[PDB]
Order: sequence, then C-alpha cells, then structure tokens
Amino acid sequence: LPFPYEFRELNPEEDKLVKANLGAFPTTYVKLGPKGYMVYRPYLKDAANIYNMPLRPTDVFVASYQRSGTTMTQELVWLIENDLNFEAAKTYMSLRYIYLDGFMIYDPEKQEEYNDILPNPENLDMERYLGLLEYSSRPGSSLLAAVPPTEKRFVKTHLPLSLMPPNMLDTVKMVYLARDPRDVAVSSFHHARLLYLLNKQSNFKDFWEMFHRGLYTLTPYFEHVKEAWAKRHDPNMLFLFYEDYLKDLPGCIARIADFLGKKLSEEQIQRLCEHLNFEKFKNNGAVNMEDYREIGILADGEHFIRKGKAGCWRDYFDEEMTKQAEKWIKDNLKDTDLRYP
Ligand SMILES: Nc1ncnc2c1ncn2[C@@H]1O[C@H](COP(=O)(O)O)[C@@H](OP(=O)(O)O)[C@H]1O
Ligand SMILES: CC1=C(/C=C/C(C)=C/C=C/C(C)=C\CO)C(C)(C)CCC1
Ligand SMILES: [Ca+2]
Repeated sequence: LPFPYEFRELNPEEDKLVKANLGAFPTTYVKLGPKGYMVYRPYLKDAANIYNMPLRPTDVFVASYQRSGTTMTQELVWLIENDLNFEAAKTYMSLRYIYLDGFMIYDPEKQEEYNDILPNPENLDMERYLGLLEYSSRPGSSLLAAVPPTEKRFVKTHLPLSLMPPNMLDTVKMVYLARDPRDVAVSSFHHARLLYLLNKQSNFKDFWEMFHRGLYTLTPYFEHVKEAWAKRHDPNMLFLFYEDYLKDLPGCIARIADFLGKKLSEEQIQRLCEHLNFEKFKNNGAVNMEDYREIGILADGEHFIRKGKAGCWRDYFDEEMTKQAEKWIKDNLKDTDLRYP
C-alpha cells in the first residue's frame, strides 16, 4: 500500500517558536499528514513501512501520547500476559518491549552534533553511548519484523492511529493511555530536560506555548487522543486515563486483565498493586532507565519517573496560562463526548 500522507516544512512562525525550545537540538521537525502531526524528520524514511508493517494476532500494543502512563501500563500488560512471572519481568523494559517510533529522534547524519549538547562529552561511556546510537538507527519496523513468530511481541509507541496500519485493531490488541494535557505538558517539559532536548535557556511557559499550539513531538495533542477515543468501542482497544490509575489502581488492573483475556484473583490484582507502588517503581532498575545515567546522557536532577501525582500543573501555570489552557481544552472537547476524570 502506498503512504497516503505528504509532509511540509515548518513555516517561519512555527519554526521561530520551536527553535526557542529545541534550537540547540540537532534533530528538526516536519508536519505529517492532514492533521499535521509533529514528527522528527528521520521518521520519514520508515513512515511508509510502519504504515504497512505486518501485524500478528498475538501482538500487544501500549499506545499513548508520551508521559500519560505508558511505563506503568507496559509493566502491567507484560506481567498479566506472562502469568505474573515477576522474576522474568526483572529484565529491562526496553528489552521486553519494542519502542516502534523511538528511532526518529536520532539522525545518523548528525552524529557529531549530538554529544555537543551534553554538559560533558568527555565523560561518556563511549562503548555504550555509541551502541545506543546504533540501535537507535534501526527503523521501528525492522525491530518488529526481527522478532520470531514463536515470541509474543510487546510494542510501545506514541504514534497516533492514523500513522499505523488502518484496521490494525482487527489483528492486534492495544491499550491507549491518556492524561490531562496540562499535567502532560509539565511532565514533558522535565522529560525533555532529562535528555538535554531543551535549550538550557528557555522555561516551561515557552514549552507550553509550543505544546498546546501543536508544535511539539507527535502533537496536536487532542487529535492524537481523539483518534483512539473514537475506537474505544472496539473489542481490541482499551482506553484508559492516567488519573484513574491513581484513583483506582485495583480496578484498572482488573479491566486490563479482563481485556487481555485473563482472570486475576483479588490476590493477583493486589499483588500487582504493591508492585506498582510509585516509590517501589521509581526505584525499580528494570523500568527507571537509570542505567542510562551511567552512560552519561541523563540530566542531573531529572528522572524518567518523577512525582506520579495528579493535578500538579497548578504549580507551573500562571493565571494567564491557566485561562488560555482552559479555553484550549474547552474548544477541543466541544462537540465530542471525550471527558477527563
Ligand atoms: N508506578 C507509577 N505510578 C504512578 N505514576 C507513575 C508510575 N511510573 C511512572 N509514573 C508517572 O508516569 C509519567 C510518565 O508517563 P509515560 O510512562 O507515559 O512516559 C510520569 O509523570 P510525572 O512527570 O507527572 O511524574 C511518571 O512519574
Ligand atoms: C539515542 C539518543 C538519545 C536518547 C534517547 C532515549 C534515552 C530514548 C528513550 C526515551 C523514553 C524512554 C521516553 C519516551 O517514552 C539522546 C536524546 C540523548 C540524544 C541522541 C541519541
Ligand atoms: Ca563534541
């Protein structure tokens, strides 16, 4: 099948704002498709393959706009399918799942320019850093197609449905997570700091201006969410809210199990709840990506697992931003049944 989408460079306005947040970063963006989803330029080379990637009936996807609960979900989804074999779940998350669109943030043609954004390049564990770059060159598709049939595939992605095989849900199951845009904005701001993506200069307002305006990775934020929303009625789609994980974890697990075709006992659902305790998770080496810190590519004072709180966007928004945020979220939920807890 051919890729039904074209792309356009950013116009002056758009580009001006973006460079005000990610100027220092080597990878540039491009608007893909009619909705103009923001994708790192490299994505283009594999775009068509992903659109046509061969799916398998046993494939399980954990999708979401980034920073909405992907990690928590992957861990639960993995345990449930592998009969709560906590022992075997101790291997790195990035090894148990395939991050479909995780490659695009790296542009090989710019290797040199990358370490320059690191406070200290002379202190990198080169044997590892370089290996990271290599893996990060392998297109998403290739990594999926490499897994033999006798191995269940666990895919992770922040790609909207429109960029993946349409009708895919006829073959694979997916769990899409969503979270309050505002809290997502915040978490993303810090995550971008974690990997040295933002000009050490700019602040959060700048980031937010870029975010709700559809100029950040994989946004427009609402089109992304709405796409999965419209498919929640499907038997292979499970739409969840990050807020509910905090409100009723025991009940969220139940739903997932029921969804993935399992039956956990009060004990299993409970046994999983303790395993997902924030502090216990935040310190879990298999899922906190802290191994990366050894490499030398994580910012001091940042962590892949931060607070795990809800509604703390209020500590970052000023009255001005707050109004503009309300109007924005208000305007995208008009004439749609999409509602956040
Ligand atoms: N076990 C857990 N329980 C609650 N929140 C968790 C969690 N593990 C990670 N998180 C939170 O989930 C967000 C990451 O989302 P994702 O995995 O999709 O990128 C972060 O939000 P915060 O930045 O608000 O802390 C992170 O701290
Ligand atoms: C390879 C590579 C990098 C690291 C990418 C990482 C660490 C990705 C994992 C991201 C996650 C897990 C969050 C989204 O779900 C950085 C940007 C340093 C610069 C250059 C090459
Ligand atoms: Ca350098």
